[PDB]
Amino acid sequence: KATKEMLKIVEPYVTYGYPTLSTVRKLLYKRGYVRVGKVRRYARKKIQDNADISKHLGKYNVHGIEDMVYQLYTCGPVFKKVNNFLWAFKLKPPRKGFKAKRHAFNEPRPGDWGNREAHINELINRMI
Amino acid sequence: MYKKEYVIDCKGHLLGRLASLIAKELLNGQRIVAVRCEDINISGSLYRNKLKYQEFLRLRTNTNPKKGPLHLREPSKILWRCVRGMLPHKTYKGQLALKKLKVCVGMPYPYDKKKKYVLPSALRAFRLKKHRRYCRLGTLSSRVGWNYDTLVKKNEVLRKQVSKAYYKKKVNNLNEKKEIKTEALNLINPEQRQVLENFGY
Amino acid sequence: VELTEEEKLYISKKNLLFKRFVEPGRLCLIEYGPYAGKLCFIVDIVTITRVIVDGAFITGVPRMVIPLKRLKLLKERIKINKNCKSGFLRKTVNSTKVLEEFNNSKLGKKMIIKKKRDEATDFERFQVYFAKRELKKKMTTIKNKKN
Amino acid sequence: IDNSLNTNIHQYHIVGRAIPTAKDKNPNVYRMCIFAKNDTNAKSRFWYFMKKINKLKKSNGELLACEQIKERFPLRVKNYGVLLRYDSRTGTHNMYKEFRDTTKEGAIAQLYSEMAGRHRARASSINIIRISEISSSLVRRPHIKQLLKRRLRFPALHLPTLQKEYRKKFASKRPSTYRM
Amino acid sequence: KQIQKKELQKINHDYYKGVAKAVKKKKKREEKKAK
Amino acid sequence: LQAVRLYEKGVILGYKRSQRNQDPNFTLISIKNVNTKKHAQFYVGKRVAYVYRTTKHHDGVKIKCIWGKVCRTHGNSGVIRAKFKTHIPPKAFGDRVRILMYP
Amino acid sequence: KTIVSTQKVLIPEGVKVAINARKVTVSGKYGTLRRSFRHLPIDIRLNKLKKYIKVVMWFGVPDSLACIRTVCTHLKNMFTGVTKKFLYKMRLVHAHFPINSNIVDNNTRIEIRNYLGEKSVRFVKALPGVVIEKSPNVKDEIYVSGADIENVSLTAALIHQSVLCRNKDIRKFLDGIYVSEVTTV
RNA sequence: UUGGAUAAGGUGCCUAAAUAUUCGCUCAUGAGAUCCCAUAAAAGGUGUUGGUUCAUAUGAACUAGCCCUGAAAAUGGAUGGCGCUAAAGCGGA
RNA sequence: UUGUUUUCACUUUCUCCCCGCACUAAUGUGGGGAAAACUGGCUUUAUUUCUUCAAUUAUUUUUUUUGCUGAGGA
Repeated sequence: KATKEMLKIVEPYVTYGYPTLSTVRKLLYKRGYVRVGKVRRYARKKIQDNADISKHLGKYNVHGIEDMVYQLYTCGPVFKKVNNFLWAFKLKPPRKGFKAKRHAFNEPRPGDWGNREAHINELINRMI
Repeated sequence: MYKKEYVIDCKGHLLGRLASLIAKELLNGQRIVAVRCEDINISGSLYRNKLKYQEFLRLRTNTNPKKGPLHLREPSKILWRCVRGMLPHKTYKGQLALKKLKVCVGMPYPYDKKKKYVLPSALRAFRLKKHRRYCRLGTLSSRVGWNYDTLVKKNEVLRKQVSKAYYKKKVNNLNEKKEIKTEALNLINPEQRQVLENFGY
Repeated sequence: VELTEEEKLYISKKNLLFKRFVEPGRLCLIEYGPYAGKLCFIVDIVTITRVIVDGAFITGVPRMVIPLKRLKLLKERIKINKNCKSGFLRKTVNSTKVLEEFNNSKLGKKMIIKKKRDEATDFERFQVYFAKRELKKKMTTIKNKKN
Repeated sequence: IDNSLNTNIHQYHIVGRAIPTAKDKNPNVYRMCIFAKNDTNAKSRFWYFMKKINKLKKSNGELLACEQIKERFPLRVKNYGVLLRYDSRTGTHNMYKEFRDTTKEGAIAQLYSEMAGRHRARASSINIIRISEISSSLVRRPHIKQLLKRRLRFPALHLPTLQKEYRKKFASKRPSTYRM
Repeated sequence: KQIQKKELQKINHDYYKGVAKAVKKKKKREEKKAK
Repeated sequence: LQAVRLYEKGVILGYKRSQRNQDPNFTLISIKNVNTKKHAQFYVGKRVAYVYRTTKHHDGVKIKCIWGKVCRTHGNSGVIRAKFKTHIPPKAFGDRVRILMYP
Repeated sequence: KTIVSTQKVLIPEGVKVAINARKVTVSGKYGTLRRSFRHLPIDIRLNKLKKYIKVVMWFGVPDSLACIRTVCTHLKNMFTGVTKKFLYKMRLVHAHFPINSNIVDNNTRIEIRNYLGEKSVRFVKALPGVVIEKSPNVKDEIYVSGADIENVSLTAALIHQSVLCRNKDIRKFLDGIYVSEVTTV
């Protein structure tokens, strides 16, 4: 309820949807960066190895990018920690472009903002 | 685009589309020669286009009309001005492109004896519905003050007769060459003959 | 209730301005789209601008809706039914040999020649050049003799 | 398959229901057929109509089903009569229109194009009610009545549409629109 | 999968029957309102 | 007769460009017989030679070449983008280049 | 937009019709007439053996379909004019000044004098294929006859409009030349 | 800085990119053509295109799209220009 | 007060008959009647390389031709 209500007041400036396992894995593998350093001194690093994941999240027994993928795809017990450990994804512009960032995805005219539901997957794939 | 020069028979072409294609060719560097510019067509009625040209004529620098927009009544000059308006003529490259164009009324001495091309994307027959009005550039020019239309017509009919004679001679020569080719196809080796027959020669 | 002998000659010499209608069974050639350059048969008409074409399994054009403007109607036409399906269309095409008679007209021969001409290898391109050279030699000798 | 030819209209069967409360233990569920670009748009339209017709909003409701309806015979031509309610710049009007094609989605796409071209009614102003296949004897619009003759044939007066490759700029001689 | 196809046709048949019944009911209501 | 060709002819259009802004790192090239994106994609790895004459001699010769390579297609009508070792001069717009069959 | 719409016109007995690319030539015992219809999208089928001509439009909108009957009426006007000359009988009406009509140039270039006593000659030519004479029965009558209805009616209109009154009450000064009757010979 | 891909907006020429595809509408003897934005109304039309409700394929009454009238200013003139009507205009896809 | 059940009306003809009997856009046609069943649909058995095995999504594995870049020196 809380995150959904927060998303409601930002809806015209975002587009979101349900990621599915394949796109979660692709996002983590080819665009997954991680906050490595001391607290508030994080220093974004690409994963490239399970050492940093084990070091920070191992106390929740999350040593592994596959463990991170699982905890993200299924909103598991260690979700806040994994999500916060993960640096914000810096996506490319869509390969074939947007339709109209001005208008909603649910408007009959071409548009982009709002909840795309399962249709976020193709957009992520073009943006990744 | 890749020729030394392209001669375009402007008969039956729409003025704006023809000018756009010509301007793009000139900017890309292809020299073109536009002939029979008096037979260019413009969409819209003759009266409507005459009204447009009267609007153009009423336009002049009242301080000194010599500096004003020179109006130009020949259809070839009208096409030239339209092409210039579709072109960055105030730069060096645009001026070179503009000077690469040559416009004529009728078909003068070198251009009546070379191949004339046609732009299908600007043909009236392909671009105007049959129930919609159009005008003839030579007629509009005569109404505006060109008064060389009939002389171009008689020169054109003379050129038509000369071209008809040339075409008859060419057809006879082609028929003779064809019969020679059939008679000689039996004298080459059978393998070469089958190669030619297989590839349609 | 007959027309004796005038009917054949008069109807044959009627010489209508418009032939090659959009009946079912009309053979057409697609000139735009992913199926451009392939033959097909009009099977029925959905709207003035849309038709259904089923190049029977011979041609490689599936039964599909196409706008009529993408089609070039040809002379040939078979006598299929209004509601005939792909199997009977193939049977009718094979029986009538309509495709074979299309590949004997000026357009069909031209298409076949162009296809196998652009499929030519470099060696047979040279073979064509060599044959044309020999033919030119022969033409030149006989033309000189003609004087 | 020609993506330049296909549209992006599909038909969706959607079933929804208000969340059960202490007032009523089991509310009556509602079902709809909606034409939209995708299932997400179809569900948005479903909740819009739920809120408009019933006093049921997406926040107090749940989705029991949403599945795409595919045409049983997507290669058989049939005639469709579609009722419609759209609002103009000065009022609201309901009109009945007719089409004929292979799919209800294609007929709806034709309807949207016709409404835009003839009445400048944007899709946001159109409500589709009651599209149904109709028999040839019940067809009402003459422009479709003329399409159902015993043997239908006409010429092909359209101008040729060639490929880009053969749409060459300079032609040796003037082409013919007559062709056929 | 024949039994699945049977129930699969049946569900869509019932759905279209419901749509047609609603259409018929609305048409009858409009006819009643006409008089 | 002599002087075999074995290259396709092209014309130097302007630079990679928007309205009122230029990117003279890529040059737009029109190839002779190609008019579609699909056909332009055929010549993608090919080397490009801009051969031009000169008023006087520089290595005993009056001719020199700027070398480049096709990079990708441009637009839908068979125009390509070419990257040269040095930016070709805008005086060369409309001139001829050789799209070579190698590599 | 109706798919096909045709109309049929029966060819009378003593005429010969040639139609090529909607350029029609109609020959009869009273001359020959020619008309171009190349400004209309029309498929014309002339049946010489069994007479009649059929004009058909494909995909005609009402604005264009309105021209089918126009073409048919023009064709039948050609037929009737070439079999029996169109005739416009015209009357010279006057209150105080009799209108003096003189026909010259083998029934062309009619010159009228004394219209409202103006003593100035008002002359009007006849269009090609049109002959103007004076009736042998009624003294104040003029015959405008010919094969082409357009030319004949235009000649009658020219005669009528060359004699309009100016600067007076038009409904009181009724003098002029008026088409009394349209018939055939 | 080097590549890539996009936003807004565009792809007839000026001007990089569609004389793209697909479906309708519109002929203007002062057509129309991107928010701000560079004016237009009441009232009309037997122009044409769809709809609605009444009367045995006819007569009416409405309705709303585009078009037209209403619509006059001073240096010569501006959908930015050329020009465009099987749009390069209008509403979509 | 929802289900359940019933009636007719729905197709092709390069078929036949009558009327207009050549009247059509037409190498046919308009109106009025019959015919089976080619066509179209369904029910069984064998096959899917004669032919088809699509499309979308989820989940996977490759592939053609190629642009740009090479920080560092443990």
